[PDB]
Amino acid sequence: MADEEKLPPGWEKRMSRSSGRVYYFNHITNASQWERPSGNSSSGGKNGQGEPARVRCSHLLVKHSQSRRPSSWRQEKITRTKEEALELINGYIQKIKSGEEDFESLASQFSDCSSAKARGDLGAFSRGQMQKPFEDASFALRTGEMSGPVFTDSGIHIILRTE
Repeated sequence: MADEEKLPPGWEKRMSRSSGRVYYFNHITNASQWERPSGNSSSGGKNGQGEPARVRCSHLLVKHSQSRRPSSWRQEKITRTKEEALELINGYIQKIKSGEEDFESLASQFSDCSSAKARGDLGAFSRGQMQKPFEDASFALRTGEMSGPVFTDSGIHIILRTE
């Protein structure tokens, strides 16, 4: 939302490897900011629906050889790319849809990598705080209505509304 990849060429959104801070940092002046250049904007949010304050969201994340520096944990080798990745999640739904293996166990058994630390999950999704087109997932379904493969972020992924 006017603060990620929809800004003018100059500041650009950046991160600080040390804490949970965030800034763009000028390229000419070399000055640090507090995110959001506000060089040409102000408002532009809202939608027009129930307007959910917040709802615990969860994802699996497949990850391929298209992202930045491929690294998992149980297999430091990803050459399947986003071409043959539609043959793992598609069938995985039949495993969670039956509740036989459940998403809980299947979470601490694969998940992805980083999110596969807290029992395959993240936490409460408030105001998004993540891929705009992704966060809209947990806010575009009912509590439990897990969405299949979503084309966004960096490949194919899934988002379920875990309340």
